Amino acid sequence: AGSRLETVGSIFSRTRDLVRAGVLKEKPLWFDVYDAFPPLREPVFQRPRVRYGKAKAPIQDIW
Amino acid sequence: SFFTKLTADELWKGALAETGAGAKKGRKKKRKDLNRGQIIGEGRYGFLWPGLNVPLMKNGAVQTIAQRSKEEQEKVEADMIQQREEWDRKKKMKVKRERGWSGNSWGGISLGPPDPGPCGETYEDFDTRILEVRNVMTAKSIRVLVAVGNGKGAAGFSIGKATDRMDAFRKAKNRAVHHLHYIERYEDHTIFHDISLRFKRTHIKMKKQPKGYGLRCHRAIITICRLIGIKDMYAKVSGSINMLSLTQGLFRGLSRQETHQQLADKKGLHVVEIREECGPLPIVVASPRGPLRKDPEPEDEVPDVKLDWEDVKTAQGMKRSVWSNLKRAAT
Amino acid sequence: KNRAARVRVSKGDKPVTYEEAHAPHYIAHRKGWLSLHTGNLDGEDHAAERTVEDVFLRKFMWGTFPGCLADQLVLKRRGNQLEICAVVLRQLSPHKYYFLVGYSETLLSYFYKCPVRLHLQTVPSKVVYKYL
Amino acid sequence: TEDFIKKQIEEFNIGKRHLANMMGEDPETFTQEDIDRAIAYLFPSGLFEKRARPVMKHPEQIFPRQRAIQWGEDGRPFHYLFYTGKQSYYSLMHDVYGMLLNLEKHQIGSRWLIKEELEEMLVEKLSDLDYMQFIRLLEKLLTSQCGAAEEEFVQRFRRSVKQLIEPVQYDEQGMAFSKSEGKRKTAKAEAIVYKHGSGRIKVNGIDYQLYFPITQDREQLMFPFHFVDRLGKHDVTCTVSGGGRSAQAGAIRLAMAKALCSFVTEDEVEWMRQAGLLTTDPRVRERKKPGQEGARRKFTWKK
RNA sequence: GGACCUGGCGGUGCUUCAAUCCCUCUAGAGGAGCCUGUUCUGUAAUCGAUAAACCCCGAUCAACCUCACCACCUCUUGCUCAGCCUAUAUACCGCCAUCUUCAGCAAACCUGAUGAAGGCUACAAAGUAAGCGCAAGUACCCACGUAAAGACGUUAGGUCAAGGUGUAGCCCAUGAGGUGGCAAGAAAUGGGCUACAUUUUCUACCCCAGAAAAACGAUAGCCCUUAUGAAACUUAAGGGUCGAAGGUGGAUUUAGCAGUAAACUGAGAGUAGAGUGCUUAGUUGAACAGGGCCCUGAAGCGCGUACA
Ligand SMILES: [Mg+2]
Repeated sequence: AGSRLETVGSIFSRTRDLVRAGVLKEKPLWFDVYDAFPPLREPVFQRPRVRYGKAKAPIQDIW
Repeated sequence: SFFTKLTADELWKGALAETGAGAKKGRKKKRKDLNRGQIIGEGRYGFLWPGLNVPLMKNGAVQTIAQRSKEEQEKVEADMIQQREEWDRKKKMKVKRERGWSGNSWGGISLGPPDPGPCGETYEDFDTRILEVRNVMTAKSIRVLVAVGNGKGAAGFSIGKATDRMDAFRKAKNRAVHHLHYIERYEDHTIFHDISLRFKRTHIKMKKQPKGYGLRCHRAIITICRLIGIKDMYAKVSGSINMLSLTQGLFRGLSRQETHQQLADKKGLHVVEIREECGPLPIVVASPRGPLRKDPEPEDEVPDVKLDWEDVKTAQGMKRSVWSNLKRAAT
Repeated sequence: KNRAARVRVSKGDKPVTYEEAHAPHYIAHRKGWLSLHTGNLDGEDHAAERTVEDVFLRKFMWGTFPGCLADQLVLKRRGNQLEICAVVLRQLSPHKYYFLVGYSETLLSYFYKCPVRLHLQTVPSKVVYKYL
Repeated sequence: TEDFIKKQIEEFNIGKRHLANMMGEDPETFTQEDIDRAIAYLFPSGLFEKRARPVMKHPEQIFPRQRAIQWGEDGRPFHYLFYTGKQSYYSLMHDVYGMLLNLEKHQIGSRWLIKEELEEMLVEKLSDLDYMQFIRLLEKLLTSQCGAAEEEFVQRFRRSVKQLIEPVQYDEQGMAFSKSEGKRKTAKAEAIVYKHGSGRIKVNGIDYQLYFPITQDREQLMFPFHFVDRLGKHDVTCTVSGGGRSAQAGAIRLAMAKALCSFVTEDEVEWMRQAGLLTTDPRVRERKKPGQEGARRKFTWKK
């Protein structure tokens, strides 16, 4: 029953929202572990964009 | 001749002639089960065979062979005719459709709850509303757009394709139930803030509204809002009104909207609400989970928000659309 | 295209039984005979009368048990006896079943001048062998 | 499920005991073959297909393994490669890869089993490319100096690809001879060839030249003995029946060749078999088909 | 009006192809006679079948019957709780044909920023697919071949005269019964049989011979008799008679890849009888099998048309 919209929010966000809605009968196995130890960045989908203007890659060379 | 008679199933097959060269490309009759009301052991002679069409015993006594009187058999025949005609009349009579957006349109018609899921999953709480039906070269099929919603924020939409309309509906709803969003709702009756979005070439401008304001939106938006669980909102659709684009953009905006709690946490401040009905009383709707900022936050003297010309015109009263605010049925 | 004794494919919602699902060419390979007598054997006689009896009995039973027979009727002719085996639904009352059984037994026996027995096997529903 | 299979096992054991009691056979020593015989007798069925007939076997043989669910009660699949979808196939591939690694570190008789054979072995549904991959890996395993410990495993996938010498009987007078038989078209022939003889060949009690007034049939009779260069060294009595003249000649020739096998060396027998003397002819008349004049002669195509 | 997606079409060429498109091997049809079906004429006087996919077809078969036709006569609740072989196969069931000498048809599921739409890469990149069909399995003598099978659709294909049936109409007649009858040939054509011969004719025999040889060649015609049957010019069979056309055949063209073609001989279905028709058994039993694509059709490479 989990929402299959991977481009909307994260797995945690969608599962939490559905549980709050009550559509999800019970929290999946990993939800508690994710909540306790979330990753440094929420796994939200994001389409890569190609730099066009004067913006440059901030990766500095090593010397 | 007895040996020439055929079974009722074959007779009805031949009579209906569903399969045929004409029926191949569309270049009516009803299968009336003549054995429905018949009772075994009943004949025009009205013979009461013990143990078959009458009770075997009587007051503890075995019944014997008897024949109904002429008048009794006539009454039985009349009653059978009455039952047959009542059944035929009840079959003929029809219950009017739960009309949709229009008499001859599929828009808005409710398809009922989605089919139950295999692994003990049920969806009786989800209402399903059609939004669009189209025809679509075959050596023609039907495409459908439907939406489903639990009425408590969890709503989704899907497309279906099938040679048969009913199959298309089934596919569309069974697929929608797997594509649910969760539209956060303010006080469980309206969106959190005004939303202005453009999807493809369809502009959607949705405005929060106080309770009782009702849904003043494009009828498709009304259907979607009812499914989601939004009771009060205003919505203006501009540009191309392609139904699929409208639905997709509406869901995109509603899902992307931002909650008061999220805003409070982001900006590290109390979110305070002011109501005309409550005068100067400040209502702390949401507060940040983290420490609250001691910084009074910038007092932006003049905002840079991109105002809507139509909104400004309406506010200033220059708007005089005869169609705006026309009284309409409860939505 | 062969239209003979075959169930045409459909959307998959058409349940069908063993006999209806097997076509004639498979006869004597996957499905046996619904009537077992010695008339057609080599050097025997009365094939026509056996056929007439089979047709009459089948029509008789079909008309006697409307919407009750869940499978075709198997006829066996041992010696001079006759055995009609049927698969019937558990929809008609047992008393009616027994009365019809006895009546048909006696009437057919008197009609054809030979003992007859009817053997009913009851099922909750017609045995689906596949869906077409 | 496993509990269902266990219940079927118990039921089959009880039915086996019932059958043993019914046939009076000791249930303890009652075997599967005995069960087979008894069931065949007790349920006489005349179906041509061995599958369409009744059966009462062990549930193991009866039921299809149906891949055994693959996940226990907990729901954890048993096979580590389960999620591939071809767990047994990929397990075999992994094993062959490991054997190839081990062999790499250390350093007209048969063929490969067909793809259907391999599919049955793995109780799995493969593809042509899967079979090609497996067979090529196996071939590499051959070429990699596969020792006994590896050749034993390989032979699990290999498939392997002589005329019977009849006994030399003796007459009442003690003269040795060999009897044989052969059939051609509709003819049958029984030939007795004597170890020693002056080339006399009596057919149906008749001299061969008289009985076969055609030099072609005479040549057919002479062919085997000429081939083995034993003309005039054997006396032959041939009883033939049925069919036309050429069929009779062929049947007698086959019978004589088979009978002479017993008297000619094994290399001679092999040479005859290679030539075709000792190979029964499968060419038989093909039945006329309805709607066409001959076995292949389609009626004159109307227009 | 703009930008896109799909289906259709060529009188579209290159490359692959096919008892298999043309040649290649064999045997034949068309040329003569006869059997037989069909069309036109005729008839007071038969329905359907109708390019492949009609044309010894429904018919495993017509002297009456069959029979549904014509002529005449007769009957009226009629064998049938009547009937109708009268229309409607362009309503159907039932049974089939054609591709099919195919292999695809497919429900139900799962990318295009959820548009029409799409779903391929094996050193694999979003497809899985139940089921149906081929296949597999089965009969015959193998594991071969032939049978059998052969899905979805194609031609409003046929069949209302197997029977059932929607629909249409008749009921003193479009229903029912009895007696008699054509079933023919200007002319064409389909299929089959018999020949034109010397590898033949003929006997014996069933393959070691003697005659015939311009005679070969009608199962046709005529007469007679026999079998069937109530009835024989009607059918079949036997004898005599007659010895005709013809001398390997035009447009052209059919079939076959091996126990096959070809030739020959038996048996069975059906009837009282009735085929050169059909079905089936067996015997002797080969030749080519390699080239190409103008012609047919099937593909890929693709090209260019264009409307839905
Ligand atoms: Mg209306």
